[PDB]
Amino acid sequence: ARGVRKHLKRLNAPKHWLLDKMGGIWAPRPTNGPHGLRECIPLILILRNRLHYANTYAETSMILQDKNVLIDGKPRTDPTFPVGFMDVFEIPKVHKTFRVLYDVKGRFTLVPIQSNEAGFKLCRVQKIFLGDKMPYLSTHDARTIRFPHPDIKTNDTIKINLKTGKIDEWYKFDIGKIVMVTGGRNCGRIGTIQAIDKHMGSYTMIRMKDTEGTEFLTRLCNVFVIGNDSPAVAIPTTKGIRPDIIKNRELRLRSIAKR
Amino acid sequence: KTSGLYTARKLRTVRRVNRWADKKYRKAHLGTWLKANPLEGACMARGIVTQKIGISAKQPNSAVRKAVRVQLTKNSKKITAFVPRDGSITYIDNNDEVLVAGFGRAGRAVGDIPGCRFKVIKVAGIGLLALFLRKR
Amino acid sequence: RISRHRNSSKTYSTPKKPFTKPRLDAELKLCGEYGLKCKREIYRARYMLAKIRRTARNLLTLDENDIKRRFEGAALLRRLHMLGILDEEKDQLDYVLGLRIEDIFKRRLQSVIVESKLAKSVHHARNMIKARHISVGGQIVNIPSYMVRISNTSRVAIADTSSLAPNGKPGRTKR
Amino acid sequence: GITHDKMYKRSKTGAVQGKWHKKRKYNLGRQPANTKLIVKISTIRCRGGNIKRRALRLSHGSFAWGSADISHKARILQVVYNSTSNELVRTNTLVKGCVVQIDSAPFKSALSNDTLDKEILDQIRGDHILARISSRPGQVGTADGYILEGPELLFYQKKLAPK
Amino acid sequence: MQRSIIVRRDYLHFVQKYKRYERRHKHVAAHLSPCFRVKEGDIVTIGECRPLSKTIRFNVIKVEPVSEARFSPF
RNA sequence: GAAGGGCCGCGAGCCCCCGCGCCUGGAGGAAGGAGAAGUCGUAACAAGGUAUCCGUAGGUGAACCUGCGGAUGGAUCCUU
RNA sequence: CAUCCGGUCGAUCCUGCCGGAGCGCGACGCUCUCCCCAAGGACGAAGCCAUGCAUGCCCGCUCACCCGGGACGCGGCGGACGGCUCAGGACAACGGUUGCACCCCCCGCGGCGGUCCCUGCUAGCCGGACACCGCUGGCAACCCGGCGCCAAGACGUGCGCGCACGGGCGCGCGCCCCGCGGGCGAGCAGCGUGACGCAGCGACGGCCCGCCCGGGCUUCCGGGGCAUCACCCGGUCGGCGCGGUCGCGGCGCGCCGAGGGCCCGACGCCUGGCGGAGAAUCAGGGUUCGACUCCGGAGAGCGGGCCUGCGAGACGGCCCGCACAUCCAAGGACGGCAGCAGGCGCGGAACUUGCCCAAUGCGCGGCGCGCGAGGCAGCGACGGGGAGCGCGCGAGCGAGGCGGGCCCACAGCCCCCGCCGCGCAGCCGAGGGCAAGGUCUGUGCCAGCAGCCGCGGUAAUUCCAGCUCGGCGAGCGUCGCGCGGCGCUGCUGCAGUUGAAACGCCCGUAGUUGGCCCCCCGCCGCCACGAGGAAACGGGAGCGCUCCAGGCAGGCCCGUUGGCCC
Repeated sequence: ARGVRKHLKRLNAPKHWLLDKMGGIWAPRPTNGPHGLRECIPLILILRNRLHYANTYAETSMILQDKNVLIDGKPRTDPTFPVGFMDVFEIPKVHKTFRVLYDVKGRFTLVPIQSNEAGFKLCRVQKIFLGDKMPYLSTHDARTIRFPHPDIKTNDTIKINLKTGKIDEWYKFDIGKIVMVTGGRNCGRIGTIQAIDKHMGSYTMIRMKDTEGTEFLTRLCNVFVIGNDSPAVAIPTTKGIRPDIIKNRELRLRSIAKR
Repeated sequence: KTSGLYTARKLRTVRRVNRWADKKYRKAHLGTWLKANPLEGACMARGIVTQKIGISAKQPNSAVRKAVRVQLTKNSKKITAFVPRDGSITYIDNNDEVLVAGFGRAGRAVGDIPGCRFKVIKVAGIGLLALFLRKR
Repeated sequence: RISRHRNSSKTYSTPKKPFTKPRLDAELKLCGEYGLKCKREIYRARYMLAKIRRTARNLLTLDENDIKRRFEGAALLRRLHMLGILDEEKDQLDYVLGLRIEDIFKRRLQSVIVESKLAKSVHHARNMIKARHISVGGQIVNIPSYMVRISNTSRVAIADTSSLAPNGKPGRTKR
Repeated sequence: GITHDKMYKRSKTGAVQGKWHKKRKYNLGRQPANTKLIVKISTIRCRGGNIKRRALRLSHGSFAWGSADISHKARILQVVYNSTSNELVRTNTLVKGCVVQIDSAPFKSALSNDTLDKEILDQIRGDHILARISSRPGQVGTADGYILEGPELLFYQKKLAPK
Repeated sequence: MQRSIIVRRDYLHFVQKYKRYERRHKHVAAHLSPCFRVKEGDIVTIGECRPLSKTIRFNVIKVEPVSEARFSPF
């Protein structure tokens, strides 16, 4: 269409975002950045529509321009900033610290953390590139790191210190790793890998066993290592056990009675 | 009939060729009717009445059904349309705008009016029914 | 316009044959008994019952305890039980079949006020609701076909500002 | 308006295709810059704004002798054997794969050297060492090539043979 | 053609209204490198490649020769 | 390095010539269908007063008539 | 969400249509007591357009007016998105599925940052100069001429790590292959070493690499009719070398072959052809429509060509031919509503030449402007929803009216108040289908009615009135269309002795179809379940918008929701 599409329609927006059909013909277009539009939530949704700090966009802009927002140690002044998996969302004036993890409904739920919990962002190695004569690695948030420990292979786990912009810890992707799923039918689910099938050609399919017993199979890329034999991050209360439809009705029915 | 797991093409071809055999499908989907219809796909059309004429009733009924010879403006095709209701031909005058709509038989003729495919509905921009009831 | 986005739907189904007299007579009885202004109100409840019974027909074919059977059976029986269209004793997918236009009409609130003696006649009851003199949980309702629920049956009562020591002046008394 | 679209072409069955869109700028082609050889490198702005160098007239290039590992700039004396059009040989146009006579003077010292073959050392005396251009001057803006070595030479000597 | 073959693909397409399939055919142009030897009527494997001609986007990987002399879905 | 000038490239438009699809004006000819009924016979239906009918050929105001080979849907399930 | 009924006869049983009966979506008639929602110049005119308006923002630089605000200018960023329409286009678009070891990309985000000599350089730091402007101007207009003053994060230069460094150019694995990587299913990358070239960018240093998003092509499958179109093509089909491109490829050009496509329908022709998600109708299997709401395509009167660009073959850019215009002072200039309003033409048909950025997003700016995107009203019986025209013998309303709140960008609307208080039905019908007069007049095969069968020729169940009565109801009738009816298109599931229809016969190629037969696998088709795939919609969980059509709300709350299915 002669160039990039700046606007984005409300109907043509991801379902993990949860826009309302009405209220606008437009939904926020996430400006290019650490996370991709399909797999990121703009900050305006997490600020005026989920923590409900601001009423409108204009309000959100003022409290974003003021350096109060803190994503990954950076001031961040734009409302449609992309936020993504394992991105620390710290709000300091309100003194609440959270990390944006996925949820068992498949949407992204802000997971409350401590000051000690904040300061580290877990990352996934996508590719190792030898450009400019130095080895670099690829993370989902577009972070690029020169001279990796040669032991790190692929689809591995990184933990940026976020203070020196260097990896702190590395988990090797193999059978036996607590993992959360960042895409697909199986999403926001923490369980541990049972098999990684190569399928020479394309699309490696890994099968993973949840704690309770649910076995679910998804693509390799959809996986995101969360730890080794321990979660290594705060697990959202449900620890991605994943409810049956009837149990979900009963959770809603019990909740309604209490209110 | 053709009965093979691999005979879908023949069965599709037979339906395509045989479907046109029913007269109503041919009227609806050939496209010859759309060119021919004095009202081309329209519910109705406006025209000027050149002559007020009466068409003798087909047997066994005996009557001078009152009709108008109207030249439809959209196609410049002259046509015959019945003026409905009792003594309502009086409202029609030659050289007067009229709106002509179908007789409900989809281009066919109804009852004893021979070769009349339409009825006037509005004369001089006023509905014929309203004039007969003296509403206007 | 996001106005285009708003969904609208017909809520009633008309009869396949318009002049079946046995039915036309049976309908007249329902209208006179339930004070229904038009046959459309009789058809709207027929449509509501049809869907409700079509769903329980589909559900009954599904094998017992078929996960979706358990999930959708509850939301049918339990929402009907709240509405009160079904008496709570039955509580099984077999007896949703056997409901009638009268069962829906029974909870209309025109009937509920006549049933508890608040309104002498359905014709009087419709007149009462349109003058804002009936309340459910102290809600001044202007709707004759409110479709009141089992729990909200007890709350149905005369309005605070209409007859029991209220202003009691605007209207005939004020003159 | 030169274009590299497939819309203008016929189908594999020879059926005329119908034109759905008007010419696009992304599907564009440019007038060939036949590189004349003197006996200027133009800059053009491509897609992405990348600038490709187009040599229009280029005097000399970095030719090379791989077996003897000696590579020096040399002057392009004359062009022989285009292999696509005889017209290009007599207009001295410079394309990749174009046999050319480079001046033997930069490589003159190796004449004293020996054991780097014998046929190639005979060419050193004449002023005519055969060399195929290896770089598309229209796209890369340079005419760097390689001296013909071994059987390729014998084929290109037989082609150039006085008959 | 010169170092190129046309591979006939035979497959069944299922028309939904008639609960029946249709035998259907598509012809794929492939590059037959001089290494393998191909005579007409022989099964070959063709792999996708950068377009190498207007019609050739596939290159023969293997030839399974058949006997000296139907519709076969491969 | 401007105006310009040349050779090619891309290519509008026009000008012929050609093909294609459509849409139309026709003196005059020839149908068909509808009106209520006129004129001339009576061809078919009762063996309809020459059983009809089919193919084909010819001839007549008109239905039609006639030859030649069929058919029975005929008026014959039947007679060394 | 498995239904029929009226009509050939003197009757009958059929075939078979005709007609009804249902549901949409638009036009027309007549009529609309109030509120809530909501479609709205698409329909062989992608015809033409008066006028108004739809893209600005910014301060890098600031010696007219006003103060810290700068106007104008130059500079930057955007104007390629959005809004609009469906003309073109039928192995095309478009859908699902692959690839790019054949690729381009602004922003943002994360890395990374060494910049050759040598002459002349200033690196506490370079020029000269343009616009605005001062002067002096022509021109009907449009348009702009000179001469001087003078700034930038503008312009051009430019010192700077000979592990200096862009592009491209050489030589750098194999011993039958495959069994490690910086890596890969893949010999790909990177580097070393030759030589070329001096690419960056440096006057508020940043190239470059990545990721993202958005492309460009691409693989497989699906992707209209017409045989009164049967053969077709001739860069057409392959090879090879060059060129061109962002790259790939007959993409272009030589050269060299002779292919390539087709009754499994090629090619030709035609379309009142944008496709999909979907919409209508609706046991099932289906039929029909795919203007428009989201997604992808295409286009800006009709063709071409370009420039600027990171991206446009851009038209609220330019240039040219064409077609139709406009103003003229007669020499010139200048259009482009398939943006939102509005007119004209056309048609059966389709709204205001409002108000506004307050929301929602986007552009620019970090402390706010701009937007006919939108929002808000106005018009609006496309439609959808919910209430009225009384109840009861006594009370009352709501429709109003008028003030106040509240609401709203501002009104208003709803709603809440006090205060008075004005209820009101149409449109089709009563012989049958098909519910409801064997009433009384007029009229006498007239007038008219009647989808259909039939009524009317003097005791008219059918016309014209009155009278009653039915049906639906603020709507009802009519006309056109699609579906159902319809098993009258038949895969399920039609019929062919006589109702319509077995070719006069026989051979026969494609096509279609093939006896029985091996338990054990290889490839099929097949079937089961996987992943992975936009929402809207549809189905569906919860939730009293007063009910409701709705909407995702809400309540001190599963990580309160907003599940799940397609």
